[PDB]
Amino acid sequence: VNLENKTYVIMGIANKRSIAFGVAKVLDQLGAKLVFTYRKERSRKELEKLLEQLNQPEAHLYQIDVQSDEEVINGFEQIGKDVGNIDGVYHSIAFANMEDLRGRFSETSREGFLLAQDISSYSLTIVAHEAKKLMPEGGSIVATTYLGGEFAVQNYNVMGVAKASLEANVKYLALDLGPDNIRVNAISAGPIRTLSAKGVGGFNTILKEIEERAPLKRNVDQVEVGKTAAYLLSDLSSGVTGENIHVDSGFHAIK
Amino acid sequence: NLENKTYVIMGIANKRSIAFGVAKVLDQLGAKLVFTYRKERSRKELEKLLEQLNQPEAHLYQIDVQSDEEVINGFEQIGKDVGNIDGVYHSIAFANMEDLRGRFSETSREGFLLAQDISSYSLTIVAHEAKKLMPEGGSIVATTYLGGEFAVQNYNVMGVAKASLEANVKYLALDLGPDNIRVNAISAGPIRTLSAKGVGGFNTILKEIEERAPLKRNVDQVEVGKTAAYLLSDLSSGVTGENIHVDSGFHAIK
Amino acid sequence: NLENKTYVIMGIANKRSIAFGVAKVLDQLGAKLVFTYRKERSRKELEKLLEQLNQPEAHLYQIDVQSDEEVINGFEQIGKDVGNIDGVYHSIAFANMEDLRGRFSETSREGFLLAQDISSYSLTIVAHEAKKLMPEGGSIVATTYLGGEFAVQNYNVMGVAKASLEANVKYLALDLGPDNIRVNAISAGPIRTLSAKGVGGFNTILKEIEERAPLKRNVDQVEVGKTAAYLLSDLSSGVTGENIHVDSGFHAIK
Amino acid sequence: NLENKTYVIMGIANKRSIAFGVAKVLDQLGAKLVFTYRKERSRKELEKLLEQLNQPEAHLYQIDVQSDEEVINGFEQIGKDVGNIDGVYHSIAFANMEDLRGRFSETSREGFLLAQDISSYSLTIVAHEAKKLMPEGGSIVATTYLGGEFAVQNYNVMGVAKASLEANVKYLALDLGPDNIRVNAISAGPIRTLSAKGVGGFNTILKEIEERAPLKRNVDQVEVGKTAAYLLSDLSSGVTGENIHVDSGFHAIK
Ligand SMILES: NC(=O)c1ccc[n+]([C@@H]2O[C@H](COP(=O)([O-])OP(=O)(O)OC[C@H]3O[C@@H](n4cnc5c(N)ncnc54)[C@H](OP(=O)(O)O)[C@@H]3O)[C@@H](O)[C@H]2O)c1
Ligand SMILES: NC(=O)c1ccc[n+]([C@@H]2O[C@H](COP(=O)([O-])OP(=O)(O)OC[C@H]3O[C@@H](n4cnc5c(N)ncnc54)[C@H](OP(=O)(O)O)[C@@H]3O)[C@@H](O)[C@H]2O)c1
Ligand SMILES: NC(=O)c1ccc[n+]([C@@H]2O[C@H](COP(=O)([O-])OP(=O)(O)OC[C@H]3O[C@@H](n4cnc5c(N)ncnc54)[C@H](OP(=O)(O)O)[C@@H]3O)[C@@H](O)[C@H]2O)c1
Ligand SMILES: NC(=O)c1ccc[n+]([C@@H]2O[C@H](COP(=O)([O-])OP(=O)(O)OC[C@H]3O[C@@H](n4cnc5c(N)ncnc54)[C@H](OP(=O)(O)O)[C@@H]3O)[C@@H](O)[C@H]2O)c1
Ligand SMILES: CCCCCc1ccc(Oc2ccccc2)c(O)c1
Ligand SMILES: CCCCCc1ccc(Oc2ccccc2)c(O)c1
Ligand SMILES: CCCCCc1ccc(Oc2ccccc2)c(O)c1
Ligand SMILES: CCCCCc1ccc(Oc2ccccc2)c(O)c1
Ligand SMILES: N[C@@H](CCC(=O)O)C(=O)O
Ligand SMILES: N[C@@H](CCC(=O)O)C(=O)O
Repeated sequence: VNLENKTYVIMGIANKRSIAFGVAKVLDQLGAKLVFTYRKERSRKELEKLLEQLNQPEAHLYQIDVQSDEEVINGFEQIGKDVGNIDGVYHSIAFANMEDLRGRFSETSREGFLLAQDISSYSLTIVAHEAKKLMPEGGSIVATTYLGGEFAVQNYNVMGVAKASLEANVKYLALDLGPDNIRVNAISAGPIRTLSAKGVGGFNTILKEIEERAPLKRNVDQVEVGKTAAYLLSDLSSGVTGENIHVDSGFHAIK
Repeated sequence: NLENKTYVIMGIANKRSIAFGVAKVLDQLGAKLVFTYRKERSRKELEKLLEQLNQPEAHLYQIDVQSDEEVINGFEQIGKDVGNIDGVYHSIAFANMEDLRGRFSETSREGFLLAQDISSYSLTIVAHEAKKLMPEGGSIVATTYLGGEFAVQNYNVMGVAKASLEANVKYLALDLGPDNIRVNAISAGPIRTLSAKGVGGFNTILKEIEERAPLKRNVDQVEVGKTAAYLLSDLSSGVTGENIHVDSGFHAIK
Repeated sequence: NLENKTYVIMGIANKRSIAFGVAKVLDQLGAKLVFTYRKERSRKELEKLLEQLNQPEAHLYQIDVQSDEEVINGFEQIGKDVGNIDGVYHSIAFANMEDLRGRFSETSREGFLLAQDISSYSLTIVAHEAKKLMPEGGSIVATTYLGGEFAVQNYNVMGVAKASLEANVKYLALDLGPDNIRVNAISAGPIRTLSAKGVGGFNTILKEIEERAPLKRNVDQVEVGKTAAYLLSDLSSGVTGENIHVDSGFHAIK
Repeated sequence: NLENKTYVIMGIANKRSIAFGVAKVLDQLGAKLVFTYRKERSRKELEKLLEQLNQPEAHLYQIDVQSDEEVINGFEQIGKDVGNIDGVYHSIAFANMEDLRGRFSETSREGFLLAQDISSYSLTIVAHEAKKLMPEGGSIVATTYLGGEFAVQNYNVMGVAKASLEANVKYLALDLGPDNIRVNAISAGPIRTLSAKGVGGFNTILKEIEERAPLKRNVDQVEVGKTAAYLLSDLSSGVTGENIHVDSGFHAIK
């Protein structure tokens, strides 16, 4: 991997522990130009300060709430006007109400169900549709998933079903965008301490189970997701699409 | 043999609905049945189809699964009229026609969330309400399609909604397992129904199964029903979180 | 109901064999049954077990599946004595105890190939011979474990033999489908059996299912039998190449 | 960058070997390579092809993986000549021609076990011997095919051997994980190689990939090499027991 002359859009950095920030450090070290999108004001503040550890000469920052069609549309439109054509997009975005990340899955409200679907799954579809305008001769889109999309897992609840959805959204976008030379793939990350993880029931007892039971007998970090992201986002992976690569110490393969 | 059993079948529109295949089999096997519908026309078709069944009473409730109120009051009224039930057959899905053909990447937010709402979320709330009527346990089965497991031409928004449904099944199985309520899926191969008439390329697929699947023939609604009868009965007492493919073997080949 | 159906059950050792849970269930449903066993310390023993069943007469045949001759002549004799059959329950596996614990990287070539031979290949030759007695179609079922789909501690060489078995089921299903012979697997949860004693860490696993599987309990031989009856009968007519987990929901969680 | 890395590549026969795609990519990235072969002809081809490589010296070892002693001694020799290694690329399978066409249920014992021994078991014993040369960890990658996961036409005995390999991969992963050795598979799409010339319907499968696979084209050996570089380097730290489909997306559609 050498990524000079490539440009990637990274969605979903909130702070220095975001998985997406591990992705940014890996592409930035490999020479990529990076463009960042955020929702909260605070996230933009964290980004402005995090850019200082990065080799990026210019901060390219865009507020995109992927709940709004408008913002996703105008956002990628503006990126294209500012930095020209891009080579792919790292998607690191999900959301559920607290209520819905513990207790009984059977008590999920309609509203918290669809909210999780909207932000964590649907958002990839609209991003794919808008980013593709910026990839007239091909590129790579990567989303972040979790083993809870493949098995029923304690507490993950409404997000499990949103990840199952995301993982199919990836396969369907791969089939659709493939003839355009646009590849689409998931990374299934193992548990990592991030802002978002602090809201998931039983996160610590899962962290520890990995260490004890996963083939590598250790947890992964954001940089390790970064390294697999670079592979997927680069020509090193040009034969690979509709795939989900587990970066989880091997925990997916055992029972 | 399901005498003294009571099942709620959701989703008969007409004589060709998969759920009517379920109904015939369970009726033949001695079960009391209760039916739920959305459209006026479906109650009409239902009243007529009961004349072919051995149900001596018509138990028909209008439940639109987009309304919590209707699901809640629906099942509550079922509880008052027939008492405790032994399982629920979920046979409900919907997507707008334009989201069943062409390019998936062009799917609207509203299109996507409508598919999810009716074809996946509806299972969670139905399970929640139906639970109240199974103090001793019971069985819930949903209807899915292989496009939930793989990207399949045209199926589009519905394939993402089935992937959600199939997951919804695993999560409900885990949640409701301690209450002795099994939750499973049947993944039916393609069958000519009213809804099937709205999916691009249905006919192509139907004939490819016939040519390519291990059994070299398509399945029908009665074969779905017979697998439902297994899953809804004590025959399948140790099975939950499972997706049985009733699809002539198509799922095992490539 | 299975009156006027005939099944070959392969792999009874003692009162605890999964195969015998299958037999009680098929016998209770009125099938005629034929039994195969490996050596004599099942023969005197099998004759005592059958007193429990309602088989009016014992049809018992020595087949060690390591020998083609015994598989071929065994099935030939069956056809001469009992006529055409409706299906086979395959309940047979073997590995050396030393390969069922410790480090999988340390498995011998001989131990690896023995587990393959007896645990997987045998289904292929049994299916070839059985087909001869199923001119109008039929049903073949093998017994597998979740350790064919995931790396699981200790199971080691048998895990790779089951992955092999589970593919064997898919390939047999495609091959024999046009002859209307369905081939499936049941993935049984842990059950206390003669063979289970030689598997490292078995009790640890059994206790864990009870703590963690959706149903919070273990399954038994009879629950395997009930799903076997489904798979062996016309109730499953549209299902082939399938692997049903009878395991309290354990496969669906992580 | 792979300077200061050494990888053993097993199974180049000629310029079209998948393993030679791997070697052109590793050699390009700075690695030192050691090659293993069976036939004298493969050695001849290896000496010819090394003129296209940056490798300053040839490191060729004859290892027929049917022999324990050749594997044990070959790797032992490799350690003595190059010292500790960073990884192995495994690109070895074999079945008799008669088992790559026609009816799977007609496979002989000897042909089934031959394919197992060469195509699956060999990875186990190669892992055990190579582990002696990886005290600080490393990476082992085997080459599989979609046919290990689904019943595919003609592939027959080798599909069951691939199921076996893919499980062999998971079990090696769990086993060698604590030693910091990662074990993974690449599922390559179909590519014109010497051994592909012996597989039934190989041409029609190639063309179907172009017509149906998401990228509407076939892959080549170098694309496998690229993914191999990733699996073999620190880029994939974290990844083990994984199967990456380098196949234009074909695994994910139906
Ligand atoms: N950490 C883990 O254990 C784990 C494991 C597997 C997969 N994942 C996945 O990894 C991804 C990244 O999450 P993380 O763990 O890195 O946590 P995180 O740092 O909290 O990142 C979550 C990001 O989602 C963004 N987001 C949520 N709603 C949004 C919206 N409506 N519009 C735009 N952005 C929105 C947030 O931005 P704002 O702060 O601006 O709202 C935030 O940047 C998620 O998909 C997650 O599900 C996490
Ligand atoms: N045919 C196939 O090839 C196939 C294959 C695999 C799985 N399936 C699945 O099998 C199930 C049954 O469909 P089908 O093919 O039998 O077609 P169908 O006869 O058209 O039945 C579909 C049913 O869905 C109901 N429905 C849709 N929206 C609803 C709502 N908001 N509230 C309550 N009911 C609603 C319809 O009721 P109303 O008419 O009253 O609106 C109708 O009874 C679906 O889940 C479908 O996805 C079908
Ligand atoms: N017990 C469990 O928790 C569990 C779970 C899932 C799957 N399974 C599977 O269930 C099946 C039945 O095993 P089980 O647990 O019921 O134990 P079992 O009672 O000991 O049955 C295994 C049977 O295989 C027979 N067998 C071994 N090698 C043979 C050969 N070369 N030729 C003919 N027969 C041979 C044994 O016969 P002999 O008495 O003559 O040696 C015995 O009858 C096996 O496939 C096993 O892998 C078991
Ligand atoms: N080509 C494809 O479409 C495709 C697709 C998916 C996976 N694969 C897999 O890729 C791998 C490489 O195959 P290929 O297509 O590149 O064909 P290939 O060039 O013909 O290579 C096959 C290799 O296997 C070696 N081999 C067979 N038996 C052996 C033994 N007993 N000991 C040592 N080596 C032995 C051969 O060595 P000798 O010539 O010296 O005997 C040869 O180098 C295989 O695992 C194959 O199953 C291929
Ligand atoms: C169930 C315990 C492990 C969960 C791992 C994990 C942690 C953070 C995750 O990110 C989330 C973002 C929004 C809502 C919920 C989660 C995640 O997806 C997955
Ligand atoms: C992709 C072609 C095969 C489609 C098979 C099939 C047919 C009908 C189906 O039922 C519905 C489809 C769309 C909306 C509502 C219900 C189905 O789920 C699956
Ligand atoms: C891994 C611990 C759970 C074992 C469950 C289990 C028990 C018995 C089993 O049957 C065997 C038959 C012969 C040799 C070895 C095993 C099995 O397959 C699976
Ligand atoms: C089924 C048609 C596609 C075959 C793809 C393919 C081609 C070559 C392959 O390599 C083989 C090596 C030895 C025996 C058999 C095959 C392969 O595994 C897979
Ligand atoms: N399960 C606790 C969290 C405790 C933990 O992290 O282990 C909760 O409901 O948040
Ligand atoms: N099916 C032929 C190969 C010719 C083709 O694929 O057209 C065979 O027996 O090898």
